[PDB]
Amino acid sequence: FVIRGDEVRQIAPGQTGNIADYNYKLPDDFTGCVIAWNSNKLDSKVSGN
Amino acid sequence: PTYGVGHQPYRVVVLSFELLHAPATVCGPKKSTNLVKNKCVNFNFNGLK
Repeated sequence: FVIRGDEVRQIAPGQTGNIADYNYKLPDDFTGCVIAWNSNKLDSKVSGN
Repeated sequence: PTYGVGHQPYRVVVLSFELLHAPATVCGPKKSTNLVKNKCVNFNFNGLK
C-alpha cells in the first residue's frame, strides 16, 4: 500500500492512528516486518494524484 | 517514547569474575577470627571450607 510520511510511524504495532486503526491495524503479537521507501519520483502528479 | 516495549532501550551491565582465586583481592564482606595451630578445627581460608 501507499501512504504519506507520518503514517509509516503510525503503522508500528500497538500505536494508534486514524489511518492505522481504520485501515490496517497490525495486531499486538506480530512476527514479521515492513519495508518502506520514498516514492515521489513515480507517484507524484503536478496537478495532483 | 511511543515505541513498543520491545524496542525500548535497556541498560546492560555484565560482570566477569575470576574464581581461580590465585591472589584473591576482592573478598566480600565478613569478619576474621584468630588462628589456632595443632588442633582439628574448621578453617575458612579465603572462602575455602
